[PDB]
Amino acid sequence: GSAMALKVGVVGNPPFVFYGAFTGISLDVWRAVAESQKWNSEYVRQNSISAGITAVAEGELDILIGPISVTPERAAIEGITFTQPYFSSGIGLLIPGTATPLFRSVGDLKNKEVAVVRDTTAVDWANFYQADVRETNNLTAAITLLQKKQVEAVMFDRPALIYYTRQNPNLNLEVTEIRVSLEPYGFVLKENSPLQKTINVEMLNLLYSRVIAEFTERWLG
Amino acid sequence: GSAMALKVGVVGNPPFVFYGAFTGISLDVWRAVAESQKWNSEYVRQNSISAGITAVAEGELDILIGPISVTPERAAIEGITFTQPYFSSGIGLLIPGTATPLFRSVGDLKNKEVAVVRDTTAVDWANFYQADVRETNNLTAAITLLQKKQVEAVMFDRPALIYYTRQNPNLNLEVTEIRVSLEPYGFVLKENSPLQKTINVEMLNLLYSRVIAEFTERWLG
Repeated sequence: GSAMALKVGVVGNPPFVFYGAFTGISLDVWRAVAESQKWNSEYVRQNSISAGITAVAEGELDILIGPISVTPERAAIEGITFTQPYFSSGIGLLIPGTATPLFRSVGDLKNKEVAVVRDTTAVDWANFYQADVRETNNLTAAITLLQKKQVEAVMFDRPALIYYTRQNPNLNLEVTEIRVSLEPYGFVLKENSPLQKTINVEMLNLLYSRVIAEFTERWLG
Repeated sequence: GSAMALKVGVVGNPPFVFYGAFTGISLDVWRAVAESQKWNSEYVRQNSISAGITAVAEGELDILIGPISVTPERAAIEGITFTQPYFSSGIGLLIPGTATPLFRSVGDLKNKEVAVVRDTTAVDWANFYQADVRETNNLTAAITLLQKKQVEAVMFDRPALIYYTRQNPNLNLEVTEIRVSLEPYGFVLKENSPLQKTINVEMLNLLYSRVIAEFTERWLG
């Protein structure tokens, strides 16, 4: 098909997004959607979720894909609209195997030196839980602070932290059972986009057909 | 406030919707949304979910509230758009306390005389699971078939079935651990509605603030 390609912004971390060129759960979902409609895509990596959302609002992008949590603040941004969510996630905590007795409740976060990545929901949750927030540029930098000793824990999306531990069992780090919060992931479109209904219906088909569960099982099961 | 009232269609069963005049979890969510914006509401009971959705599409209603599952088929209807979901539900099974060993998997549904309510997702799921589908007009009629002996089980939204058993412990009926499916509930607006962003942001605020969990605890906790 010679039809104009949709400008697809991409942001996120494994197992939802990997950079080579672009793979992961989020990419498998989007591609399934694109293929069902015989759409062409032009992928553009985004610096951050906010940068990507602004790009959709300013018409620079047609859609922003990735593990983008649907929050009140993000949904309030002018010019955009979230698709129906396709994954139920949760914010978790990565700690040294010895810190386990210390992290058993969100109440325990108060006063703890917790590392967070800038422009993620964890910043707000960590601040809200009165932790000693240490803002970093990326997940790797946040974990490098833990690997060192500057922080007692890293707050970030739970699936991403679990994936990381599974690539580094040598570290003996642990993702607590603590769920700081539950957040659904969705994609972002321009408000009143003529693609919205088509995208929603397709994502819902993949959701109900267990296709998305299969994608998740590939990188997490 | 003297502002024109929004036409709010209402459909659903307890504990999400009760008819006096209109109460339940869905009503507590909508009212919280309306109050935060100082909106006036005119409630209109709808015959069925489909009838209500068509009414929103035809501009007869501004919004359809209730335990409305976001499905591919419903999202595909022209002229409407679902809000972000506010509750994660699941389709369940109500059976006689003795039928328990018989209903332990969706595979067991095949060939079983299962009662379903017309215009509910259970019809499709029951058909899909190759059950002996017995279509009824309402949940009460479906349960009256079970109470009798014409059916071996009733397939319907799990929270509603649990609520029913809790009002009738004398019956000794049981809601199996079987989850036929998982379905999110949302409200329905006219596509490209100027109220969409405001409603989404508010519903998300109530969701993240645990306010909706509190409403649910009132009628289920």
